[PDB]
Amino acid sequence: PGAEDLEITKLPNGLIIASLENFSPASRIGVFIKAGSRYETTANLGTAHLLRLASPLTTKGASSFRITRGIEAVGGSLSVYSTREKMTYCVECLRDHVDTVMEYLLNVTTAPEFRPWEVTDLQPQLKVDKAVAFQSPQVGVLENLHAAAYKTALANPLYCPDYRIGKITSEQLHHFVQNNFTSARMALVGIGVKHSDLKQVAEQFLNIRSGAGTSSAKATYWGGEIREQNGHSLVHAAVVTEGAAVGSAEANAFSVLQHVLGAGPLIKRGSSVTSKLYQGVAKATTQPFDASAFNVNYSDSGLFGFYTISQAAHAGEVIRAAMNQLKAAAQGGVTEEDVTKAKNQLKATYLMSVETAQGLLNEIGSEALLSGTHTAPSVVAQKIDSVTSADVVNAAKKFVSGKKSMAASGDLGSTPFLDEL
Amino acid sequence: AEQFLNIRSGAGTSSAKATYWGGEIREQNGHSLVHAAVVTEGAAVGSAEANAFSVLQHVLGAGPLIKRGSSVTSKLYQGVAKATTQPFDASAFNVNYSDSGLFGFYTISQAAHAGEVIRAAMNQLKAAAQGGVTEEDVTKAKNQLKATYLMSVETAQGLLNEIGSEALLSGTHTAPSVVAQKIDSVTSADVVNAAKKFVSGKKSMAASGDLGSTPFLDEL
Amino acid sequence: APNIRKSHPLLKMINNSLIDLPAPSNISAWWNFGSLLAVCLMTQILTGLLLAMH
Amino acid sequence: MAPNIRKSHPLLKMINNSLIDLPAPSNISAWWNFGSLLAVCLMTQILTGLLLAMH
Amino acid sequence: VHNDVTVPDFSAYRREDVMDATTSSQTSSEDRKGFSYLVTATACVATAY
Amino acid sequence: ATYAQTLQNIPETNVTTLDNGLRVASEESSQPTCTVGVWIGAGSRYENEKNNGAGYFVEHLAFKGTKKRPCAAFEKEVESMGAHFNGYTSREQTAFYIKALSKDMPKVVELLADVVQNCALEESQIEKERGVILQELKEMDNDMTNVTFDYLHATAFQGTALARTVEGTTENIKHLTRADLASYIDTHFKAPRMVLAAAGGISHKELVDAARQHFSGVSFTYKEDAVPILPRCRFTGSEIRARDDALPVAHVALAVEGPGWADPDNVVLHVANAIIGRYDRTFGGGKHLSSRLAALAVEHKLCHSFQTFNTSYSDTGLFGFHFVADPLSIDDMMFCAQGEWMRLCTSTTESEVKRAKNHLRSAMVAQLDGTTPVCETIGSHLLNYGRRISLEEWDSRISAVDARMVRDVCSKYIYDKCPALAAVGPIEQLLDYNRIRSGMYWI
Amino acid sequence: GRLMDRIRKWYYNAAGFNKYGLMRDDTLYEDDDVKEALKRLPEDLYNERMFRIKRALDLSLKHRILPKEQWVKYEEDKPYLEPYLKEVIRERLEREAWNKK
Ligand code: HEM
Ligand code: HEM
Repeated sequence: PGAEDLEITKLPNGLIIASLENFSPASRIGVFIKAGSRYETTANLGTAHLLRLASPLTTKGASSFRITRGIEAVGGSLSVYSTREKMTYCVECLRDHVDTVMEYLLNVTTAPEFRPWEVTDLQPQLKVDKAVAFQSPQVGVLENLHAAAYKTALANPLYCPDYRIGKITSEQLHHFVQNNFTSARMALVGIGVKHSDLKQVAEQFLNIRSGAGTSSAKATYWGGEIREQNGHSLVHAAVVTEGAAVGSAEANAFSVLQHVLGAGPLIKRGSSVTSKLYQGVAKATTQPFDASAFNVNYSDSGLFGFYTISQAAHAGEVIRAAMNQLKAAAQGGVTEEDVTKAKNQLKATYLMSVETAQGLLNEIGSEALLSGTHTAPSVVAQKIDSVTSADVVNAAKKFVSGKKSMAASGDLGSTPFLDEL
Repeated sequence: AEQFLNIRSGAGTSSAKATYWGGEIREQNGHSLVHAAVVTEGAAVGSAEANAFSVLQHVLGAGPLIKRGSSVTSKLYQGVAKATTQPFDASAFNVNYSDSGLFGFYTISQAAHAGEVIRAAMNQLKAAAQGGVTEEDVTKAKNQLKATYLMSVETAQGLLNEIGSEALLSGTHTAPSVVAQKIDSVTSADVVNAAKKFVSGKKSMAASGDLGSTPFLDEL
Repeated sequence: APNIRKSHPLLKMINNSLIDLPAPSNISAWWNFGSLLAVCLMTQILTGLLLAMH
Repeated sequence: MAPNIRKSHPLLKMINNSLIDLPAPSNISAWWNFGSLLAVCLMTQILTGLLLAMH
Repeated sequence: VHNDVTVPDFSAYRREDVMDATTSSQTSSEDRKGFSYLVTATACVATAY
Repeated sequence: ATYAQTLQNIPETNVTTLDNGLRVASEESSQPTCTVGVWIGAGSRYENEKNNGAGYFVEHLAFKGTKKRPCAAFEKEVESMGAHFNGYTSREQTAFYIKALSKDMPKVVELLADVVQNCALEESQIEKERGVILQELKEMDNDMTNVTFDYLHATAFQGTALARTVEGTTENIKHLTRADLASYIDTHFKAPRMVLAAAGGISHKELVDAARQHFSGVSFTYKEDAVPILPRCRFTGSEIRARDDALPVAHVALAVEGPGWADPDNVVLHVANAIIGRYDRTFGGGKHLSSRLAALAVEHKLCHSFQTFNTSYSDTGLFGFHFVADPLSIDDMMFCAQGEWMRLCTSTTESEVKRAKNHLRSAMVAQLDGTTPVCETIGSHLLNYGRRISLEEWDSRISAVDARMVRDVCSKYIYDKCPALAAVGPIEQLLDYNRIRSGMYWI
Repeated sequence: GRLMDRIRKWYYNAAGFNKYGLMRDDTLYEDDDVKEALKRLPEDLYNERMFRIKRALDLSLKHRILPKEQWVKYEEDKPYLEPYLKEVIRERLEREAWNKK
């Protein structure tokens, strides 16, 4: 019976419920939420990070001990992914245990006790968590990027700043959950389950009243430049401009310009010929490198540009070469066939993204959260290819003309400043 | 010297020219107090335009002269004072290097009032750029400047440093009279010009503390 | 180590059990019998040997 | 405190630090055997000595 | 690099039954151990005696 | 819709064999996207002292173009259709696979066949990759975990073929000839030793057809259609210690010889490993984790991480564990680790296996999360078991496992065995072989 | 009938730990459960307990007690630790129970 429906109710309090039965032996339920470091202010920075790690602490219904033992008892799992503006709490497990695993998912997101001692004990973990994440230079410059790109909200780091480790309080965690984990900002998405079932759980257990709680400040663009000189042999650099926000015909344009420029490798150890940006940078330097079209879409804003990685001595030429590929593209240097191919890679990528349970559940929930609906994989494809070569060249122009923000780390001895691009 | 100093001659490796950037660095560290400094390319060592800034410095406010006392002869302090009620501190910043210099103001204030305190410091600079500088102000400043320089050389460390610094950047020694002669011979025009070069030139800023209310360089 | 009372392998021991040893400030006379017992032991042994020799 | 008694226990700790986990040079010859033989003579002399002393 | 590292040859020391690289060593394991443990058990017997 | 039911309703895996000896298998679903690839029974184990690292060298050219279409052409064509081209080479298995729109399943099959049959082996490209491979060997040399596992094989299977690393020696990489690679390909990439697997929304009959069309070149003699049985690799209880107190943490791996693919006991060993589990400093669970070893690790801060493993092969395997720890906590970690291994053979509980069985089920289900992973299962299964094994069969087998069975099987492979040890980094605190060997009994 | 109150108030005064200025909870023997509970006390409640104890030990060594006006009153004795201690023991029993299950 692989011809099931993708139902999606929406209770009165505003809580959206999207489910889908693919008869997979494994179910994967999740609680999507419009929360994140975006809603933090100077006073409570990092509270969202800690809240992420606080998932295993004791709740009003389950103890720290039972949360962990319980889920493990049935080969289940519990994790929490989060972006600057959204948090997802999901659990996976064999079909016959969805009941068991559910109790916990529930308690965690709606009935936390944030006991003072348990919180105090957990805070040193922020150093550790942050330490392993920062082993990828990628993560470090993206933090600085957002801090140069904005003055507020999205400018906040995704990992708790150092001066605040150990300073976050239980009050702060409670207040955060109270003012953000509201029924009208949450969505209960599920896979390998039956809508009637999932729907029932929601209306019966999910409480914590509706509202939009504290609303987040508007994202103000800054166009700054942060340079972390740390001596590494490799230099990571990212240059962006304010791009389209989530839900926009402008978005699609950039998505395509992205794939037209070069959005990641397709062949192992292979060169990317279909990549304007890569191929361009390649012609400029002889040493190992990496260039890509960077693209982020947020609720009320976005960022677009290119991310490079190069040897220190050749950082200069590698970054300037990436720039020319953008100007050149803004000046009609975009074939009509290029736009065709990119549209394939874009349609393919999106389509592959949903092969894995994590990817599917995330697709459903994200949309079912930002508009309690579900676009058909055909309408999305329909919307994408219906993007003229004009659109793309325009996107490219918005970049060359807009104010830019840059972030670079490594031995910046030869890395150019934003005003020399 | 001659009988013992052997590491020999040359100008050794020369240093690269100082290129101005005009960037902005913000260290958000949560401290109750916010330190912030806004500057502009100022004058170089020996640059005639030096004294002009030195004087504009003392005209704006270059450090306290009375213990726990207010600085009335301080345009900048007095101006900031009128703006905020809480504890603070504002001063004219000024540095002169071989091939460049920096000029502006340095503030320290509670986090919540960092905004108004910094903006108030700016107005005192515009206002000064727009002839808002008495001819008496320039007279007083020239006193504080002549006095300061003269006191600087009271301690052995200060004297030796005075001699050496000049004896290094020009193997000579200006008489304490020629220096005074050069200083007071600075018109009120000069000063107002210096003040202008600041309001018009590209600025660079650096601030640390709980910058939640600290304005960005492009909001000044 | 700056002072022998703590570094020396033998003194270290005398120091950690009879000089720098942390003791409750409020132990009464009922806590005296431990050392008295120790002295009885040393005393009994000493006089015992003297007797054994005859 | 310690996962294994051989290291935590105040008495075993001692036997362990002098007869089990004690670090020893890999190349000591038979001339390094007499120390323990001496210790065994001592215990042996004492044992037989008490037995003789009893008569 | 570590790839350029190989365990030396212990033929001058290997017990007869594990000398050949193309033969499972598990088939002679119980004999190899049984023997060694036999010596030990015997020493315990003599000692107990 | 119960777990049982979902397992029974999973589309069956279809297999058919061409006259040349090649096997074509595929599991059908309703996905617009799919993955298809050719899993070859080849690897470093099949190489020898002179051509070691050839299979790897080949893996580097298998994507730089064929005869029908040079580099640029080959690349552009694959890229321009939004398909992903990946692959890998291990000790006993190799694979080249593509991800794309089911709508191209046929063009892809043609592409695959062209790769495995007509690799250009551009004389100039070879010298170019010679230098690339040499850079990857220096990169991988800093991967302690992989340096450690290589060493584990180097000593555990010393003197044999499984002792060599997949990437090969520096000397070999510096001297492999265009002819050697050519020879490699011809000797090993042969129909009977390969498997065309695909998963997603694809027609088994349409797959098998494109297969007949491109995978042809049948064999004449008998020596061309026989799958050569490899000579046995002797396991050796021993240790290799690479000390460098300059390294921040130490890696340690201990292991005993395992049974080999075809043995049913592997279902039990995997349940066993499920009881001990694994851990790393970012497991929120912390001190409440079910895995005893993990709990102790947390309480006494025994390590940064640890993991169990049951690496199978045709006729042998490696069952053991691996941990990373500070120089001063190696001894306690090894102690607790070997302790848990003894508990297994001696005191496993029904509750313990119950949990471990569940954990293992969702583990097998997770290895079929996408087209590529499912396609990987097929390639491997036919190549190792000569047939696909359904989740329902596994589950059937997993369900039969009980405490007693765990103790008996573990006692069989672990108790009083001479292990293989590999230690790298600041390992002064790790006690000698003899002491470790004693940790192999009583518990 | 209020017989306990009669008895419990008698014992409280008979015990006499209140003559040192100690709360009932200050006198508990620090076994495993108590030790854990103490770790959960809020800073101030912890520092207050410490002073009372250090002070009592001082009284004990001096062989004095507090002036009758400072003795804690049966109805003003704060059971500051009992709540925590109870949670601790509950949790422990839960783990214990679950580890047999
Ligand atoms: C724990 C320590 C000791 C205790 C409790 C102890 C107790 C006694 C007692 C109850 C007597 C009998 C006294 C009597 O004549 O009424 C005695 C006799 C004796 N003890 Fe000890 N003794 C101790 C240690 C020693 C030692 C260490 C030696 C000698 C190395 C020793 C040697 C003697 C001798 C020679 C006598 C017999 C002569 C006599 O009775 O006066 N004693 N001891
Ligand atoms: C370092 C340990 C000892 C040494 C070097 C030692 C040595 C000797 C020697 C040289 C003799 C004379 C043997 C002979 O008759 O020719 C002797 C006699 C004796 N020893 Fe020891 N002895 C030791 C410990 C002891 C101890 C601990 C005791 C009893 C508690 C003891 C009790 C005796 C007795 C009773 C005799 C007299 C009977 C006899 O001579 O056979 N000895 N010892």
